[PDB]
Amino acid sequence: DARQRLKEVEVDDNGQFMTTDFGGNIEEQFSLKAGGRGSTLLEDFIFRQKLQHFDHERIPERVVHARGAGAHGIFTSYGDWSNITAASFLGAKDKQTPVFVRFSTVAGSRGSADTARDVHGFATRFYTDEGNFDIVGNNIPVFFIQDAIRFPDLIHSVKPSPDNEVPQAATAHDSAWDFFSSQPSALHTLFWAMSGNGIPRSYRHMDGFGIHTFRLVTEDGKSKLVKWHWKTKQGKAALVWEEAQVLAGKNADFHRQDLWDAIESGNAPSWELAVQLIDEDKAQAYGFDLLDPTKFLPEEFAPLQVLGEMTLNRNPMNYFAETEQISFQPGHIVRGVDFTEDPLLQGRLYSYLDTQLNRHRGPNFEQLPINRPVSGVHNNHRDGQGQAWIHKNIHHYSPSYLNKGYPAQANQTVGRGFFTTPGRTASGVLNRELSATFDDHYTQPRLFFNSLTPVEQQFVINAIRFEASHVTNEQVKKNVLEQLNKISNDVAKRVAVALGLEAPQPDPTYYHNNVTRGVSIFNESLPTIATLRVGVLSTTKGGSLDKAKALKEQLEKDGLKVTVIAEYLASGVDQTYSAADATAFDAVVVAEGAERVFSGKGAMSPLFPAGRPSQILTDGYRWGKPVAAVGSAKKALQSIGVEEKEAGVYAGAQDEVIKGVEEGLKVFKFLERFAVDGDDEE
Amino acid sequence: DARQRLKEVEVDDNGQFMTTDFGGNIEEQFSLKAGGRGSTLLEDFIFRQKLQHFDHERIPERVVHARGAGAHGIFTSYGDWSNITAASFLGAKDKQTPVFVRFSTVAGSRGSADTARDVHGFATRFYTDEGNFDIVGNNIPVFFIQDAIRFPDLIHSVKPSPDNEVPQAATAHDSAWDFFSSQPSALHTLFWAMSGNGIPRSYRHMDGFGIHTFRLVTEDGKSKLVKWHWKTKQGKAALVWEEAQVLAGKNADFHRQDLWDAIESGNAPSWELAVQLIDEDKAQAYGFDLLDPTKFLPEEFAPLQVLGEMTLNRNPMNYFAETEQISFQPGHIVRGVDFTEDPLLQGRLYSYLDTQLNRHRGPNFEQLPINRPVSGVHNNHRDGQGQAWIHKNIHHYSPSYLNKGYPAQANQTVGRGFFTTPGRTASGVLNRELSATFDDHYTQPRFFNSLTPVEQQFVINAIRFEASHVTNEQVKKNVLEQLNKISNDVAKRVAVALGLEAPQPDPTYYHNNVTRGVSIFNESLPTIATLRVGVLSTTKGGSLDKAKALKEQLEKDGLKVTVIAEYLASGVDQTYSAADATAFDAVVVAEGAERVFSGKGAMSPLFPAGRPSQILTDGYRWGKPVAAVGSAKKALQSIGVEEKEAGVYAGAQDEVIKGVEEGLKVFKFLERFAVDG
Amino acid sequence: EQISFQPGHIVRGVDFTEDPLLQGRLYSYLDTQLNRHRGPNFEQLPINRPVSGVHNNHRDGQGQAWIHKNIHHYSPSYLNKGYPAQANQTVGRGFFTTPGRTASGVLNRELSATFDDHYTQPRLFFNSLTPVEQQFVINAIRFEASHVTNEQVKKNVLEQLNKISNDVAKRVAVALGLEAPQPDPTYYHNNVTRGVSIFNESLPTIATLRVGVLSTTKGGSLDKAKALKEQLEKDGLKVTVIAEYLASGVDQTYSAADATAFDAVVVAEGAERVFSGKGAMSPLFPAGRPSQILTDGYRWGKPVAAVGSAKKALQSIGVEEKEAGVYAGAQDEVIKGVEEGLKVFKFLERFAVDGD
Ligand code: HEM
Ligand code: HEM
Ligand SMILES: [O]
Ligand SMILES: [O]
Repeated sequence: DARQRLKEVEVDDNGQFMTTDFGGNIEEQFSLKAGGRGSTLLEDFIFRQKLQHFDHERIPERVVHARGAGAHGIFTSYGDWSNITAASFLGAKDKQTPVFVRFSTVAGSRGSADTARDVHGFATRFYTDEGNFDIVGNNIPVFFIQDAIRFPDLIHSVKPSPDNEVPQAATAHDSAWDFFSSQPSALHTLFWAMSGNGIPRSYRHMDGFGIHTFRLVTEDGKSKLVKWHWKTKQGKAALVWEEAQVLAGKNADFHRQDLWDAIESGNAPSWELAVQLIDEDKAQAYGFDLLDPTKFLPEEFAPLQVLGEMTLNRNPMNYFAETEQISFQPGHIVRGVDFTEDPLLQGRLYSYLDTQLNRHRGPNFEQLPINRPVSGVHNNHRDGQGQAWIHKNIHHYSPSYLNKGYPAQANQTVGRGFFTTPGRTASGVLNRELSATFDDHYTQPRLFFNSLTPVEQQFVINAIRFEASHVTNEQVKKNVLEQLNKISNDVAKRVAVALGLEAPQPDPTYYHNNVTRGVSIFNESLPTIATLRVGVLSTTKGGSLDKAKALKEQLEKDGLKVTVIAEYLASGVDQTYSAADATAFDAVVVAEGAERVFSGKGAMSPLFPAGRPSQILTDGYRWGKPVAAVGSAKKALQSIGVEEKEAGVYAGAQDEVIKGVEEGLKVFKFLERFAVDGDDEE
Repeated sequence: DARQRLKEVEVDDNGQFMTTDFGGNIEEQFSLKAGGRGSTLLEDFIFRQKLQHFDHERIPERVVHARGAGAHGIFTSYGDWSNITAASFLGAKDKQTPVFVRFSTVAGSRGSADTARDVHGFATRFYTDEGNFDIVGNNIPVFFIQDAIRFPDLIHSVKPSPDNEVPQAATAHDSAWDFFSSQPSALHTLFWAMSGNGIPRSYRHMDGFGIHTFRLVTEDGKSKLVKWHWKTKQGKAALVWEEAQVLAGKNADFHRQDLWDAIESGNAPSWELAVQLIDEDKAQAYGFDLLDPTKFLPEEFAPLQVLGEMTLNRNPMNYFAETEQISFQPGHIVRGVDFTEDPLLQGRLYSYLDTQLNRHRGPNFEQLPINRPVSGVHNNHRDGQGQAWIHKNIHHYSPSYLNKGYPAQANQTVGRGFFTTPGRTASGVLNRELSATFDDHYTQPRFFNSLTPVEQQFVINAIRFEASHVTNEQVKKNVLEQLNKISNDVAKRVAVALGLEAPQPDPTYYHNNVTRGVSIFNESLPTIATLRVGVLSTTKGGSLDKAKALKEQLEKDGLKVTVIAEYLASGVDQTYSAADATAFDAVVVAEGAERVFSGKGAMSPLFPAGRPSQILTDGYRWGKPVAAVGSAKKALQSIGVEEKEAGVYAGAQDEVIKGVEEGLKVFKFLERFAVDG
Repeated sequence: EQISFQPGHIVRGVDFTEDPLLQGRLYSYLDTQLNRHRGPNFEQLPINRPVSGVHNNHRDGQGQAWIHKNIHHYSPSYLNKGYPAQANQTVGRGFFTTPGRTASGVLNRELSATFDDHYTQPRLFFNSLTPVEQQFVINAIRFEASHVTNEQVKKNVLEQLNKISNDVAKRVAVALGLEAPQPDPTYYHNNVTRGVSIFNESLPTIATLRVGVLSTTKGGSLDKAKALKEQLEKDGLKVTVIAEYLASGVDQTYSAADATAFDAVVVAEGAERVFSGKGAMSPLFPAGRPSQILTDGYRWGKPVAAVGSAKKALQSIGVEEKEAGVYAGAQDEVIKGVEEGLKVFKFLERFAVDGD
């Protein structure tokens, strides 16, 4: 149990009487009043201590990544990696370290939709025996900007306009695209956010990236440059934008429920921890500066080397005390790892320490149960708001004769202390510049786009088309066009069509045809269909429900989560048509006999909105999901104009439908149903 | 200008050089580094002062009503109401007072959807010349509970489950309906939230209520029990649930953008301030206790009397500094008004003062510009976090010989001070009880009688939707037993969706009484100004030119028209990819645009498959006025809709416009929604 | 520093009264913790936690240190099975307001007329003190009011003091150079009550009381001071031997010593050398410091003593062994006297009284 250390602070209220926060049993359902219908007394200490705690429940949301969810788990190392790092948690085969991971979006506030289009956070804490080590990552390997001092500008431009606070959780407005086109470094991450990475199917279907080049350091002090990767064992998978939008309204907790259900049902998700390793003397040897956070390292140049695997198997007990209160920091570093001169990472180190003082209203936030290490804290820090400990050492200073030198200094050779990479040097003038090696803002965006499938490329273009069409200012849109044209003339011309702007002329300085692996989502089927959702649309009339039950039981044998849907909650029905939507499922199957609710009287009922079963089937097909119908229910396929032998469409008896649906869930999205530019011309 | 007093804190950065927050021109786009590719220096004071302010931007959200928006305006008194109130802002005909209003939901956090189903906040501050007076109200005249000590229990049960923080901005889960059925006083507000009041069309289409009985007190101390009412001059209007769900994802800012656009375009919304006035001897005269906030006073027993009008005509300059930071309080009371022994109002007075300490992390929040009164502050308060003034009176205590007695005491006789109603008394033992007069929780919900038949189905279908999400079978059964105490028919129709058997009739509280003013769909809209028409066109053929002429004549009646086509050609406001029917009050197909509902024109890569047909289908099924000009009838036929239907218009441009504008007064065509049976 | 006291921290079996001062305290101690502790969870601090267990539906707040198991954090509720459950007078040992307390009358912003006597009990308190104890009060008032620059405030104070006692006002008026006001006898009375005097009762024990022994590193004084100390410590006294420097057996130097630190001062024999002449002029302490300590100790009413030839030190400051609280002779004589004097603690014979 990864939460084992947290059980000492867990409070069980069952079987007990109500109390105040300072003890004493009470009743707290009536205010103390001066007379039968009199005014409430100031001396009602019970009322005041109850309402004051309610009044003070909220803490500030995170300044970025305010919307997200998390879970506990275990990380297991696959070997003794002392040959590359002194990091304790990687020092032996099958060594296990408790983790907590929080996934998130970036721009939206606390109550915004999971399926907004956005970069996604992927923050992992290792509770190692030599301190907490945090990898505060994203599901995209490059970031918008090259210097941390520009972070407020980026975030202000993509967060709501400061006059009306419109729009929520979205880059589709003037200020954001004004910034993307005025700061061309941002276009690489923008392309990633405009792809499937911006609308993933779940937290469990994302890769993770530390983005920055870090350093692994051995006991003798030798170092190597390193990139952190998390590779999902569930496979990468993404939605389509028109589906993500409906899902934002139908279930804004789609992603956090996904992770919770997967863990509750015993299908804990896993990611493998992998690294790219680079010699120090090759930091600038691959066509870009490895200090540049707007660049990723093509796997053709440095392949991923798996070090271990992380499994998230325990949900939190109290979301606020654990998920909301946890405080990640890239400054949470340990012996065996070091920073680099990445100007974006450099400022992060200051920013995450500082912002905790705003979120937690004091300096003792590492004493919170979810932030505490398991390795012990011994120093001369004292006092501060909410000090939860009572220190014994009264000589709280160093050096000291009176405390005998304890707590004692630890460094590279004594006490396994942290040490900066010994060979690191500084050379040159103090400057407020960026290295000229950071100047190329277009080559890698072109590289990313080249490496996507044709329909995947169309998704990127259609996302940009959707986003840029919200920009009111004409010049901003033309500025966007000029910047896009430096990535690819074809992308600019296809985006320009939606904008009503003239197709720009080629500017080939950065054009190229190179491609790289690992970057696509839709060119690979899932390695497993466990936890994937199947909506079975049935009816309470006739014998349809009995068949849906058998259809459900066999589908569950393969590890799928099946929801039987009908007019009302008859025996065996999991959900009503009124409460059902196609966004909640990865495949839709119409049970035999349920074709009655797709036409005629059966489709017009007071118990669900008009056309709901037809709409669920239409949404699922148009959003590329595997859809099916058993036996006579093929008439439902007919009523929305879907043909039986289309790709990802399955009609027949129960068993062939079951096999066809499960095969289609591996494909996940059938991209034959999405038009590409040039298809419609006569 | 209602924002006139805020002018002296506005800061213009145009034409200026970047500075730190302590002065000095700077550059702040490059960190100071030791060498060309070096680490950033701690001595970079520019970097840290910029990032420190960014790192500390967020303050805690409101514990409830976290999601909302507001605007400035003016209240105008219609008369000299000194015969009923000593309140100065009501003391003269045509006397104008600046106001700020915040509308909101209740349950959702700050980034939740406007069109979630919820009770809605309607908070108004009068910046009167005798102090700030706030009417912190809802768009529903009754509240869930009868004693403020139960507010954490109510809010904990409605807000997300504390284990996983699911669901956001929704009562449709186990704990809420567990609470609704375990605490039956909640059923009245529950019914209101399950009606059109839970999913309003906009803030400007809501009524508002102070809920509590207050007291108006004249200069000589005579008092009247009073109910505050805001009556919208735009008319009440609501969505349908299946449309509000889609709108929650397509535009989470639907309501705050609507308010912003109405004001910016010069269509300032208005509400009339009206009161119900009854003597003290009527507190228990109408079959319920007026100190009970779960009951409202039927207008048949005390009609509305209008006192003035408020109009919101100026948007904020900085959302955070004005809308986010404003701190409403029911304790914000002035001379001429007093509280009552309402046990729910009683505890609010403590809570709103106390909670400001959490949201603003200091005692000086009334010094913030949007919280400041216009009438002057003179007392012996000193210091505190962020003290923004410098006090001259060094003898900051009373009584005192040294300050000559200033600042001096004010009361009923001298200085127009506040005074509690002189006639109020206390009698009885100290008790942690409620009056037995609070016992009836079912008569007034049996509100349901006063809705139109389809309006009633909406309530049933909302309860059917929400209760179906409840996983515990016994909670569902407990819910049905409580609904059966209000109406056996309601229990039976809800039990159907739950696959349960409704209990046998429990006629204790049954009755067939009705009351006016609580329905929404029984009344056409008085104005269609600011209402929005989506015109579906296509870049091919001569459709665009006709859609522009159609737009031109529709704007002449004050409507907001959006022309939709495959891309942003000349005259196109929005692409099909970016468009959705939730954004419009009416959908009209321009002549020629039938080409994008079938054939090749419907399969362009520029928008998702079937998007034009989806838009017209959405608008019809959600009850909107829908229409098509000339050859565009084909689009109506392609989705099975016919000319002879209510709220569907076909023919020439002149005929379509006349029909659409009249259907927009109807607003929702309820013949398209099936009723049980 | 962190502990947070509240009069509202009340338990079953105790209840409040309608004291208008107490009533407002209950509000202000809860509220002020939000300022001092910047959050609502200050009762979770180790020094503030009860030992009896906390079970309620409070959640979240800054610095929330626990992880609650009950996901149904509300009442009433079927899903939590009614737990945590309500407790009242008859079930659960719950708190309950006194059943018989009643409210009656108009809501008012007033005080009861029964509160209107501000002078009788101040008079009663002053009556029940010893004569020199009364003089300490008068000399405190004379010191305090002489700092008031405003003439009218000084007369306002006298006008109010004259309501308590005309003699008190007269004696204070002297120090202020103001006229003796004429009697205002409305609240004058001669009643006394027990238990309010400090100086009318000797101390029940002298354990922990402090004795400073003034000695010198020259001669054999330190040897005798060590013997004097060992016997005084037998009675539970804390003894500090003082000399020019920290020789063996010295607890404190004259430079660091002051009479304020001790309850009795006794000069060890031979130490009279540091009270006049060369022994009083040394770079190791401020000039006259041993004589200042003895002078201070005497003038502040302490038991002071000298052993043997050290009585010259008492003569050097004009103090004679005849006096109460002054002891001389050999060691055992001085020990028994000083220990007797410590029970009296302060010798009020050394403080002049108005017209004595
Ligand atoms: C490669 C670049 C970056 C990555 C991968 C990244 C990732 C993340 C993630 C995952 C979180 C959420 C942690 C959680 O779930 O609690 C977060 C929060 C945050 N980030 Fe970043 N971020 C990056 C850039 C930056 C920069 C450049 C700054 C400032 C200079 C910054 C400042 C912050 C702050 C202040 C928070 C809030 C932390 C808290 O309130 O506890 N980030 N970031
Ligand atoms: C008839 C009953 C009630 C009405 C009409 C009402 C209305 C409102 C409204 C409109 C707001 C939003 C103010 C804004 O826009 O900033 C609000 C917030 C709030 N309410 Fe209520 N509410 C009621 C019941 C209660 C009760 C019983 C309590 C506690 C005992 C309570 C505590 C609060 C708090 C703490 C806030 C946050 C205020 C702030 O952070 O500035 N409410 N309420
Ligand atoms: O971030
Ligand atoms: O509220």
